[PDB]
Amino acid sequence: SRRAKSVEDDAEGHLIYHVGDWLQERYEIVSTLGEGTFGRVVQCVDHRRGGARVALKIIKNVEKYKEAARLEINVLEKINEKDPDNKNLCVQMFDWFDYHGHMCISFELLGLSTFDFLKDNNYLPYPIHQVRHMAFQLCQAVKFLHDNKLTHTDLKPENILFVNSDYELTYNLEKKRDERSVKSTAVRVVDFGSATFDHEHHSTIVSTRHYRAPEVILELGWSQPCDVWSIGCIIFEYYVGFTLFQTHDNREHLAMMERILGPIPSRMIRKTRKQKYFYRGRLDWDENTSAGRYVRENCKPLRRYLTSEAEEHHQLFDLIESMLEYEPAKRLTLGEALQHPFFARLR
Ligand SMILES: CNc1nc(NCc2ncccn2)c2c(-c3ccc4ncccc4c3)c[nH]c2n1
Repeated sequence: SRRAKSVEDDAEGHLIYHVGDWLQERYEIVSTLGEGTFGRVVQCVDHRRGGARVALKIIKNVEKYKEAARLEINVLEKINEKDPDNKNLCVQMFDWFDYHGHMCISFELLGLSTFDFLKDNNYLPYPIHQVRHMAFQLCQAVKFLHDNKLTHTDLKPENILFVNSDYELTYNLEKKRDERSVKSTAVRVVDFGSATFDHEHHSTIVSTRHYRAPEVILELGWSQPCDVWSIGCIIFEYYVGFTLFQTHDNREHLAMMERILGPIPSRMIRKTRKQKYFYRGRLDWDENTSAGRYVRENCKPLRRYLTSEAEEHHQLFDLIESMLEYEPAKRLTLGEALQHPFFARLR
């Protein structure tokens, strides 16, 4: 899979390595599990612990991503300190080191992302019982971070991995097709390179677009509650199998929000420094442009996404709504979220 795509695709910063290579006379590379902006994640055998398998994030040699990693490490240090028993539901770091100039970090081996599984299943949504379990663990995992003055900032299905993504095959007679279904819905949360402590500096722009919260877009300053926005977007995505906010433009994104959730409140509209997006207390957006038609055509009021009318489904959307409250101050906290009716069945 490590084919050069272009003349611009030199091994720029990329570590030169081949399967079989040994790192620090300990870690033998077996496969490449993924790629990213930061570099690569490979599967390794830990020969110093009886051949257990691990995942090894290997960072490019570029100063931008080196610093991100430094921050990722020290967060994970802080995390293993506050919970040496590793029941938190965030991923577990084991080790970290330099090799040939590139930083490496050693995590427990997990399965595919909730995204990947979903994509590999033709976006066939998760059944509600699994949505509940995944949502629960997601909220637990992040509550933990919030309790310790942390915000993740970049939650999304790519950063929520299954412990074990082994799956049962069930053909559908009722609808004619193949349909997977994961055995164990246990998950863990990964990627702490962007995660931020309350006292540290806050980057102006923070989540992955589709999961980004209005306070961020409007540059009103953010903190713990923007994680919750993202979580709501994720939980929605799990229920219907596609992204709530499929756009790449702030104005359009704000439009979609309005269409889906109702109008943006005025406090936010006066108090933002991004006044280009508004006019006389409303979003400066024409619904009859082709953009305007696209928005109205391809998304709709939140509750029109409900399939069944069973009580448990209504509890889900109660939860989602509360999580997608426009004002961070009023938006549901994860404490409050874990107590919600929807989750009563667990605890
Ligand atoms: C399939 N087994 C597995 N895979 C993993 N990574 C899959 C992957 N990562 C990045 C890009 C593409 N694919 C991991 C990680 C880990 C650590 C850091 C991360 N940082 C940002 C994004 C994801 C990350 C995943 C921990 N345990 C794992 N087990």
